[PDB]
Amino acid sequence: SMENFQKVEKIGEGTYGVVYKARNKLTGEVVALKKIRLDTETEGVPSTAIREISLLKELNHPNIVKLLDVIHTENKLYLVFEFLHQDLKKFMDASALTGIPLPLIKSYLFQLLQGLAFCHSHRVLHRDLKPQNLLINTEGAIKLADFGLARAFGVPVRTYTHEVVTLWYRAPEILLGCKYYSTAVDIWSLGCIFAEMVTRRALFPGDSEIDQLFRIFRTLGTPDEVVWPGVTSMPDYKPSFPKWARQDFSKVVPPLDEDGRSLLSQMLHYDPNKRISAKAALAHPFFQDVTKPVPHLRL
Amino acid sequence: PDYHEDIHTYLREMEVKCKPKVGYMKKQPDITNSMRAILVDWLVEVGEEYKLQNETLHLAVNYIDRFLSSMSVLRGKLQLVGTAAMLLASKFEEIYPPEVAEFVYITDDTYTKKQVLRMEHLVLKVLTFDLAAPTVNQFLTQYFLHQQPANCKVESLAMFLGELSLIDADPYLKYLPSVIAGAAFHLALYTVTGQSWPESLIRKTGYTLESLKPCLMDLHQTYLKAPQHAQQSIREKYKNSKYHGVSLLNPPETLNL
Ligand SMILES: CNc1nc(C)c(-c2nc(Nc3cccc(N4CCCNCC4)c3)ncc2C#N)s1
Repeated sequence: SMENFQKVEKIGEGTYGVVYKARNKLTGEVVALKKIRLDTETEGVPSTAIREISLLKELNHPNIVKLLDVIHTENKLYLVFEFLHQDLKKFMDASALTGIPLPLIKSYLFQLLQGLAFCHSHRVLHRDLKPQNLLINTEGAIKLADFGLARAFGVPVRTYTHEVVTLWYRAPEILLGCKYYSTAVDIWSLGCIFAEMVTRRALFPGDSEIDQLFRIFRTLGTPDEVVWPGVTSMPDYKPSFPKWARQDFSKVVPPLDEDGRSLLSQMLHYDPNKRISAKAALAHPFFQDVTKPVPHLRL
Repeated sequence: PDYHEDIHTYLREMEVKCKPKVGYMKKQPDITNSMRAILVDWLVEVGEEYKLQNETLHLAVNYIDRFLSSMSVLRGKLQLVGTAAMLLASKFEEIYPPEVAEFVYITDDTYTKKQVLRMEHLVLKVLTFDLAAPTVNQFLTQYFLHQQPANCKVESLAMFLGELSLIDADPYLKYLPSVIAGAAFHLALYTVTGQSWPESLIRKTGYTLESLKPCLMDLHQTYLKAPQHAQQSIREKYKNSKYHGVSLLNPPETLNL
């Protein structure tokens, strides 16, 4: 019942619907409410809502935002989530001066990988990992949020929706129009986010699909049949692509040390088959001294 | 590849939590196995007409049986349940789900758009929004990876057989999706190549030929009688070159089990 919730303030807008911070008047719990209007919907309940709800009810993990309840009032659908204090994007902006302490970056990446590994182990692709969809609390946790673009996949995969992942974090195999994409696309996104936590600027801020590709090519080198077998046969590959040399990773993210650069390069492998899985990444030497410190800033 | 084992294990767990009640049809006062068989056969047609995934068909049927497992329905409302289920399945599984108006259209104007949307909400409430159910199809595609080498006729024939099981609540409500997929894969493999349930699937699934035998015995009979079954939409569908015309193959007279 909505009667037990007192609204506090509007937070923003999700991939679909509007989000409010609210307070359970009886338990005191602070929640986030996602309102989906069913009136104005001549198509019934939106597929994005149907997927987000069904998939999220299955995904109970400390690094995945918890769906607490689903409330059907008159012509409205309310999703009740646990409340988190901030998203990663705004936290990185707030850290413009001091930068983000390595232990926190390490901890955040480790947690994101755990959360993602759980998703993939439960046949769910997120398909929209970006700082704005990663939420942090005051105790040092970070969690995957907004499963509006997610979907349950099969083994092996089928062709799914092509228009997925926010451009900046979109994997090359999607950009090149591969008939099949899988768990690797989410890993690519996390790699981009890893680099962004270190520099506090986006790794590949493209303005279009071709700009996005070329930005990727100029950093990691233009892929050939050796580094990525089958690449020249991909639907949107063109022989006219400029052929850029691959540059040292020490230059892609200069502050990163040996271990970090190692992990990043495996997360950004061109060949989705060679790209590291979230599960395998958990055991990378980069995390040997990982802890879970609180954010160095007041949220 | 890295999560194939994790995922199989998870589906094995979920398929149990998502099983309809095996004996629900007896408790439905005004509907029968036959009426259900007519409904599913029609959904097969809807699937073909709109070029929907087989997964979508399998999901819709799971939604229907779960719905009927806890809700009494008069015969005149059965198709409405089926229509809403197919709409939900489409939304969940399809890249381009047909629009509501098209689902209203295929019911030959038996129901209104308002009825279809209200039922969709009721189905969601009854299933408590738990739509990500394991299907015979999902297990089949996993099993297909154990071919040496891969054979299209085997794969298409397995899907054909798995789909046949959707039509007849008796006896197929009593078997799990992973088990029906097992029988289907073996029966198709044996029919086309003479090979059997490979040892690598025994390791993966824990099922042996003996374990699969009861379901296999049933499926084999359904296969032999398919040309005489009252519902034919599936055979017609699998006449198509898209599925390598596998429904034109002769079932084996014996299985030697
Ligand atoms: C991006 N879509 C989202 N949907 C929900 C329900 C979100 C959510 N948000 C919070 N709290 C919170 C605190 C500070 C900022 C924000 N943002 C909204 C505006 C910009 N987009 C990024 C996040 C949200 N707590 C829990 C959830 C959940 N689930 S975020």
